[PDB]
Amino acid sequence: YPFWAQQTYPPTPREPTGRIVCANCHLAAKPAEVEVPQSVLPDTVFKAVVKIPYDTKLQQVAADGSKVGLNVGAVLMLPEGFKIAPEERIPEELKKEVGDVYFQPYKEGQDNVLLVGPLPGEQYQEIVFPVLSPNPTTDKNIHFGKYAIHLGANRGRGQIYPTGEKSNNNVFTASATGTITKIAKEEDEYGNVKYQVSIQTDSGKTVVDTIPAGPELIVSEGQAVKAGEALTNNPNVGGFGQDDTEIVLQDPNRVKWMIAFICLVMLAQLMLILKKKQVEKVQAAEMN
Amino acid sequence: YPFWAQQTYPPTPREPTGRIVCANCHLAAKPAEVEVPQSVLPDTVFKAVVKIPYDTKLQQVAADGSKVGLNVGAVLMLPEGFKIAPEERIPEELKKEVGDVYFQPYKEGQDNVLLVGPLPGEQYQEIVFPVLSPNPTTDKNIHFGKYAIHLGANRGRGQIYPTGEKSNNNVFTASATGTITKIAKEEDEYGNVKYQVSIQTDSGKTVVDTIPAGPELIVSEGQAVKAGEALTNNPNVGGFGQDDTEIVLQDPNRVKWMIAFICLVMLAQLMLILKKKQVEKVQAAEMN
Amino acid sequence: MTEEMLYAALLSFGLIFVGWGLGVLLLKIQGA
Amino acid sequence: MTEEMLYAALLSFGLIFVGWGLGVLLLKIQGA
Amino acid sequence: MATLKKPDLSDPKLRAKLAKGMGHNYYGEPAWPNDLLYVFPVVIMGTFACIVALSVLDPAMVGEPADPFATPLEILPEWYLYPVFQILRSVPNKLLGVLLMASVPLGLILVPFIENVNKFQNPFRRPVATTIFLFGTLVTIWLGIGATFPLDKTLTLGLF
Amino acid sequence: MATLKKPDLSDPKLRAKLAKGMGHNYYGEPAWPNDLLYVFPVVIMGTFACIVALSVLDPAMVGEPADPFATPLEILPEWYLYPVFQILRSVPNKLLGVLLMASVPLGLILVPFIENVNKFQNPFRRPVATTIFLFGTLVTIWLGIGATFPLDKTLTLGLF
Amino acid sequence: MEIDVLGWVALLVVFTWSIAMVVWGRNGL
Amino acid sequence: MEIDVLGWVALLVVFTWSIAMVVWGRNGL
Amino acid sequence: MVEPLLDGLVLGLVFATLGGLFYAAYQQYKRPNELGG
Amino acid sequence: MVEPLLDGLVLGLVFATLGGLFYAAYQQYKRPNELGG
Amino acid sequence: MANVYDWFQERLEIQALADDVTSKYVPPHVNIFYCLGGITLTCFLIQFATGFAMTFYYKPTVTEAYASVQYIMNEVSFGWLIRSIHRWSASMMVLMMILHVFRVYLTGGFKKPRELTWISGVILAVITVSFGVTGYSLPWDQVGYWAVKIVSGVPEAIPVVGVLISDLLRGGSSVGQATLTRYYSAHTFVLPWLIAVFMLLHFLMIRKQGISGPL
Amino acid sequence: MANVYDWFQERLEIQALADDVTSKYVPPHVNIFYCLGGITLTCFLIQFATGFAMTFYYKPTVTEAYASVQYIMNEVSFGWLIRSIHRWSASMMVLMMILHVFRVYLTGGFKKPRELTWISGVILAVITVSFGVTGYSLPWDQVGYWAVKIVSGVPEAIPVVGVLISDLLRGGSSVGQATLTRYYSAHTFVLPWLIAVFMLLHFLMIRKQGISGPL
Amino acid sequence: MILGAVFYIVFIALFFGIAVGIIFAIKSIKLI
Amino acid sequence: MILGAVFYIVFIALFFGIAVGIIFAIKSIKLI
Amino acid sequence: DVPDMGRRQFMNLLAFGTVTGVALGALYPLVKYFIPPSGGAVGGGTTAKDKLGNNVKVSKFLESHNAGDRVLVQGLKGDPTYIVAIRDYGINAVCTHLGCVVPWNAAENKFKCPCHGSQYDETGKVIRGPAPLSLALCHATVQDDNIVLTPWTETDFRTGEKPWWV
Amino acid sequence: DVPDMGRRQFMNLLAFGTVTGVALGALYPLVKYFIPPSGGAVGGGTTAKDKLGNNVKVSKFLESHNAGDRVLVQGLKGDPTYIVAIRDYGINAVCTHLGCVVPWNAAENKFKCPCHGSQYDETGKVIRGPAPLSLALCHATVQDDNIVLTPWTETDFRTGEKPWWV
Ligand SMILES: CCCCCCCCCCCCCCCC(=O)OC[C@H](CO[C@H]1OC(CS(=O)(=O)O)[C@H](O)[C@@H](O)[C@H]1O)OC(=O)CCCCCCCCCCCCCCC
Ligand SMILES: CCCCCCCCCCCCCCCC(=O)OC[C@H](CO[C@H]1OC(CS(=O)(=O)O)[C@H](O)[C@@H](O)[C@H]1O)OC(=O)CCCCCCCCCCCCCCC
Ligand code: FES
Ligand code: FES
Repeated sequence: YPFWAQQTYPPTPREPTGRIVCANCHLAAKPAEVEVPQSVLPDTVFKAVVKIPYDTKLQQVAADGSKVGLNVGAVLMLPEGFKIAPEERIPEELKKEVGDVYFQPYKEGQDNVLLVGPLPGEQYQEIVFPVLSPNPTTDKNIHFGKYAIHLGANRGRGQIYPTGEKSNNNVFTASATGTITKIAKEEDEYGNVKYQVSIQTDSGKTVVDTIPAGPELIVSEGQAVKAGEALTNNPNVGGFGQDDTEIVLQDPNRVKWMIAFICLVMLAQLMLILKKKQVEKVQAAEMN
Repeated sequence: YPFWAQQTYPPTPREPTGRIVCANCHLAAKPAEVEVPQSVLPDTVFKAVVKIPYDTKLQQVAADGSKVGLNVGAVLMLPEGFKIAPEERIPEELKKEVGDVYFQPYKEGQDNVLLVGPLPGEQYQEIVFPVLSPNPTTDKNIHFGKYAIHLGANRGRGQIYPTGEKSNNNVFTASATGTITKIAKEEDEYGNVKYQVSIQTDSGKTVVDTIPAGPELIVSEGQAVKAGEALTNNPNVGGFGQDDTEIVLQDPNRVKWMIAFICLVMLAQLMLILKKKQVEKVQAAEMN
Repeated sequence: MTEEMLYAALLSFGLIFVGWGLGVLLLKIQGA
Repeated sequence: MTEEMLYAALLSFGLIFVGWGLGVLLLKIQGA
Repeated sequence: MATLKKPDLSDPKLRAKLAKGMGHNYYGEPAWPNDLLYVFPVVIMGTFACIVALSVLDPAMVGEPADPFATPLEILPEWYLYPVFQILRSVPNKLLGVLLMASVPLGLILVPFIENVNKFQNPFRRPVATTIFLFGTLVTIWLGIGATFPLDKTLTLGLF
Repeated sequence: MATLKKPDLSDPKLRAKLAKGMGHNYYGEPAWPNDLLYVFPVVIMGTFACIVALSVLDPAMVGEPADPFATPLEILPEWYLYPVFQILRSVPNKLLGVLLMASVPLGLILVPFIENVNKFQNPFRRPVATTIFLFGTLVTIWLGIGATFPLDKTLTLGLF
Repeated sequence: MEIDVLGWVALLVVFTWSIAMVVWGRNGL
Repeated sequence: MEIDVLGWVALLVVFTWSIAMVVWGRNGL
Repeated sequence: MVEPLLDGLVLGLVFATLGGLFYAAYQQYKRPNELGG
Repeated sequence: MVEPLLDGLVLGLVFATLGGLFYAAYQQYKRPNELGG
Repeated sequence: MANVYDWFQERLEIQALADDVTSKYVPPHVNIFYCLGGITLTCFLIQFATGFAMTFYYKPTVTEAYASVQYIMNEVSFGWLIRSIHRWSASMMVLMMILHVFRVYLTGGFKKPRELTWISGVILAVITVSFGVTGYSLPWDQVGYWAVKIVSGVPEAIPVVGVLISDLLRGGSSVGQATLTRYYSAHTFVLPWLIAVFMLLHFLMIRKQGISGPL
Repeated sequence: MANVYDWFQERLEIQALADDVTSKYVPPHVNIFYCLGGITLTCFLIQFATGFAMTFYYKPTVTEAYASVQYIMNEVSFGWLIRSIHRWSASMMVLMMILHVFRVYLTGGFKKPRELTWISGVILAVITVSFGVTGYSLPWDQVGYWAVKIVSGVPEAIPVVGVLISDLLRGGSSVGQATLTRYYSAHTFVLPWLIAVFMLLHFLMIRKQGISGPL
Repeated sequence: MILGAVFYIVFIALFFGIAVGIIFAIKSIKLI
Repeated sequence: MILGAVFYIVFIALFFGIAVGIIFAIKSIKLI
Repeated sequence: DVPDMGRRQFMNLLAFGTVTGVALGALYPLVKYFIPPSGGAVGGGTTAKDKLGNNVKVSKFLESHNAGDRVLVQGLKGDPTYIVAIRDYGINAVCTHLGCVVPWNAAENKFKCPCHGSQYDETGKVIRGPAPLSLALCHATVQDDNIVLTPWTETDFRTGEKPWWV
Repeated sequence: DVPDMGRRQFMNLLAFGTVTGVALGALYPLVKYFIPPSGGAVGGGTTAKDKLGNNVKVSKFLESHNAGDRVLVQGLKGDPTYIVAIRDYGINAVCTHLGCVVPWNAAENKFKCPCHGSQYDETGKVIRGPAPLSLALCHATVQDDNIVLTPWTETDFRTGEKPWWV
């Protein structure tokens, strides 16, 4: 979950490589998108949109292993400057768009890297962010130009508890090289099932494999499966995506002048041709 | 004296500016020269010569103020690498040249900055230095090329004791603004004369000026001399000089090849002209 | 971040023509 | 450090001539 | 109109020029005032302006600090390097890559020998040409995009 | 000999060239093989060699680390800057210096107008010239050395 | 928040007006 | 310690031999 | 790293030119010549 | 900072040239012309 | 006034110059696309301009480059403009060249009297890409320091030499301060010159041969 | 074999080129000193060569310049030679120019048909000194950092502008990293180019007018 | 977009106007 | 110095020799 | 029925004009580019620095930087300005003929200029040598951890009339 | 009595030859100049460095640089070589198709290459993806304060035959 990025990597959620630490636990793999505008003007509210899609009609395993639907979260870094715009600067139709959403700042004062989720998949399908652009004229040290935005969004449950031990959304391999005898199946009247399993004979050998309830099996009885061999099928239907994009804190005077200069040019070009036209004429008062 | 450069500025005898701290005490002012060769080959003995001249038939004041002749010293920094060549690598005619001379290393291990003197003016008129050039092939970190040498040489006694108080080789000014009454003259049966002097009347005023025996006076009785006014004449006939020069740790293979290439060129040039000569000919089998 | 590329292309291409005809026509409106 | 400058000058100058005549003469020794 | 002056098929020079492939700037509109001095500045000042505008609406970004221990993932030379890139990256014996790349410049030289057989400018009277040109061009664009895609999905451009 | 071909005082062109100050490379030894291709390489390869040798016997030294709080004492631009230096340093109103310096380039321009009055190349038929040249030249060398000397002893060059 | 648009726009206009003017200028391709 | 001399020397020799060869070459000033 | 608006711009004109280029190989393949060759 | 062997080199040739230069203004001031001007 | 013209004319001969200009004629088949060359040119000079401009602020050292950029970006007067231009103008340039490569080929402009004018072109083109590449890394940021780290290996395949080559152009075994150094050299002094030689070829040859035939 | 010559000739016209060369004649009065130009030239190209050479090792930043020099000096293959040359060749060059300025003036080579060829010369000369000066400081050692600290003030006299000028060419109020930056620019990209334009003038004008008259 | 369009139109618009506008303008006071 | 001289002499010497040396040398086997 | 000179001439200026615009247009930001960014267009003068160009702890400064303090600061606008509980003013250590940093001479109560031989005071204020103008002066108050250097408008508590800097 | 072709031709080659000499002469040191100085032509391989490119205290290294040590060293010839009481060998972290530094993945006991998708071992030693050659190996003994990195001649305790580096 979002907050555990926080909790295992404290200072930034994004590796030098571009990684994004989320990733680190969420080992699956699925499309993710941010849209922002192309330019925002200094000091405005604009929408910036995380898309984290999936087949809404589908469910993943839970702890015990029910088969409940699933939940999204993401982290979104906008550029130095950017913040979640003020409740009262959001105007209305946007306020509705944005929804019940818990925007949290990655660390105290990184007001521009925002955590989001868990938040439930069915309607948080995209996820809006009311964001308020900086002002290079009152923040002497915000500068105009174009800046990155890395998204890095995820849906469905993880593969590793911050503590270090496997979850159960994943597949469970094989403790041993060789031949199997018993596929047992505990259930200690609190922490649910446990299909256990054993292997043996070849190297002296007696040793065991407890495997949580969630996956299907695909294994049968007696197999000669070698160590760490696919014994479980694959529970996950969720996983992690990344995005990067570019937005442009545009000062308008630049545009304004530029526009001017575009006219000035149009206008000369006109003069030029016009001109040649007058000479296309005087020119023919000389072939006779 | 040499050693007090050492003693007041410990780490180097030469300021960033190029100064040379000697200077700092020796406030007078006279010509000084180093000669070294133009190139030395790596690892040789060569002569390098400090000249510190003066009018040999002349004397300066002493403590008490006799009027004994005077003594030279200098400091000479050769380039990193350079040292005073070994007793047994000096050969003979040079050994005589060099004389009784006390070559001392500025600080432990600056083996290439050498103190010299006091050493008496009459014969240490120049001062030889048997110096042994580095070897870029055994001192992997001495490099060939051309390097500086700053000299910085002096003759006759100083103006300031390392302690901070005036000597007597200099002139003694005036403690006060205004009118004088008595030019006395102590002599406490150890530290010799002391022509004292007083000033007074104008500002309330009573105050005194003790002035060591050495200078002449040029002042008479009663004067209306303003404060710090020339009251003494100028004892010094010694003072400090500086030199900088350039010497070239030459690898000989450079020369050797270079020489080659000079031939190669001579030789083509020859071929060329020769050649034109042959065409100066065929050329005239065509004006007929 | 793909809706531009597309955009770009359309205009980049299509405009030429506008300018083209714009030219052409100008040309008609004048006589040769 | 002044005995060069001088040196330099003399040769720099005087040699020209040597080369000069050296030329000239070569020239005599050949015929034109 | 325009303005225009015709060849001079009496000028035996223009002829022998024409003939060696080449009198072509001796007839047509004059290039003085006319082309150089009136419409050129239009092309320039035009060309300028687009870049100016291009630059101002979408100016030029700043990367992170390069880090020689972290490789970016997403890391692409610029655009007119895709084609080669594709080749280079996905052709698994290294000397073939080089070989194949140099082939671009080299080949591209040869052409006007190779294509020197007939005298025909027009891309129409040169079907076998115009084809190989077309073909090449595509394979180009294709490897092009291909470099934008991810390895495996690359050649197929994803669609088989 | 050498080799040599004379003017062509029938060529009405050479004439009108001669006349406008100028046919001078139409007669003499030929410059092909002759000058360009045989003796030039001698001048080059010669010029080279001296520098090579110069460089190798007295190569190129290394200063101390520049220090913006210690001014060197002994601190001189290079050589062909002495003259100006002298002027510059010892002329105590600053704009005069500049003024006076620029005068070098500027003046030096003017010359060939100024000296354009007569047509005379030879330094002999131009006494007033050759003089001012001589004079200038010295004042030059003199301020020259002068910059090597120490302020006060500068103008006098020490000797009055 | 649409001077911004005028902005791209102007890029398009010159781009056009150019070709335009170029063709008009030499009655052109 | 006089390859060093040969050294300067050679500087002088080319310098000479040059002029020399140049004049010889064009019978010269 | 990658720059759509450019790339768009590129194909856009690459086709356009490719285009009009053959448009005139034709337009002339095909009402040819005159004044002499 | 200052470089004798150069400076020598400089005057040395400055005179030499100055020299020979007038040597030929003369040598020709004074057996002039021929072949036509 | 003084009649300036004549002044020149007596001496220099301004006049023929003007005639060589005014007498070059434009034929018929020369249609818009025969502006690509010129466009590519205009393109480049814009580079050269802004090129030089940034040579006054950019610092080619691995402690300094990255930041000077963002200086030019953030605090130099119009750096953003100026740098932004150099950026799009590079692109524009590589691309107008390709577009010109088209009009040459499908106009068969590259044929018998003129295979030199084409040969150069390729060279121009290899050089332009080169500017392009080297350029690209001087920011000494993440993206460009992986793209030198990438290509600079490529030649190591090539079998007798090929390392030596890489080593040549990266200035040691790994990428690093030599690389950038070398590259700034590249980019600001070698290619500016090479390009100009061959542009000069590419141009004379054309003033000499005139445009290619009609269609 | 294939006859190469003709190849070219059909197309390019190599042949006239060769004739423009072989037909230029050398008169009589043209005596040794009329080698000064060429010498100055040869001089400069030696600069340009070695120039570029050091652009591959030298680092224009106040932490880095001074030391890279002594790198080139001490650890680069023949840097010492190469750098040593650039050094004496600069000197030689400034001086062969002065010597050529002589043969022009006392040969009255600078007169009516040719006052352009002289005007340039001066410009060449102002540029050469400029290389000269800027050059001179790139070591960012004691002697050269006082010589920029010195001249760079000089213009401040000049009364409306004059500071702005200094400020222009030192890139701020004091000397410092901008200065060196600017200067490396100077020295390795502006003057190399300017010089070449005007050398080009200075040369054409001469191929056009031929040598000056006899004596 | 739609406003792109409009703005566009309206922009070219004008210039196109000023063109034609100015031929005549120029033309019929005998300047072309 | 004196040895400068000698060496000098001796050096030019030789070349001068090889010059003359080679005209004839070349000359009288009909090469000039 | 052709247009006369002064109408080809109208049209000429008409275009060549607008062209010129477009040009100066572009020319203009190019020119400003090349003028240097001015250090900080807020107050008048900056916080004062050492060699490395660091910032100077006003407590390590006194506890230890040479007897009765004659000491080198990297102050106003670059200029190493002499700094001497601390003193009112800064002395502006560059000489006023050429411009070498000039030195304190404790055994003379004078500054010299070496390059050439001018002299000054306790205070700046000349009194000999080719240099025609006192050394510079400027206040050195003492904000948070450090010193602070702002120019000297007030007329010259040492000449009478205007400072030459202002 | 004129000399024939093949004697103008002798003379020609005679000069043009010697000329060529003088040229290659000069050419030659120019060429060596431009080849890079080789790091240190003493032993085989260098003392191993961090980011800043410093030198690494072998006591601050273990006391603290990430659980069961998978860590980035600026080693041989530039190459950041993975370093893992310490381990025998260095793993040579550059991928062997293109050449991006490749990462340790603790939850897989594999390295990936991302740019493109190759994989390796505990040991280097490939096992998937476009890359046709194990990662690099090299000894990391431990001299005075630090580590020391010298190449790996011994044949590949992991392949059987020759290393591809040697
Ligand atoms: C906001 C609004 C602003 C409006 C205006 C602003 C500014 C206006 C000032 C500019 C007006 C100048 C008029 C010049 C044209 C003229 O009179 O015709 C005479 C000639 C040519 O007539 C030519 O034009 C021809 C014919 S015709 O008369 O039109 O018929 C001709 O037949 C063609 O052959 C050709 O020879 O002038 C030219 O137009 C060609 C040269 C132009 C220039 C230069 C290039 C580059 C750099 C230049 C700079 C100058 C530097 C100066 C320095 C310190
Ligand atoms: C240690 C000892 C070493 C010894 C030797 C070493 C090496 C020798 C190899 C060199 C020999 C080559 C012979 C060429 C001369 C010839 O045959 O005459 C034919 C022509 C001209 O005859 C000309 O000379 C003339 C006449 S005559 O025959 O002498 O009478 C003529 O009349 C004049 O007009 C002119 O046209 O050759 C030339 O001499 C001129 C061109 C020279 C070259 C080039 C310049 C620059 C760069 C070049 C490089 C090449 C690159 C190659 C590439 C990959
Ligand atoms: S600068 Fe003060 S005396 Fe020369
Ligand atoms: S580099 Fe290892 S997979 Fe592309």
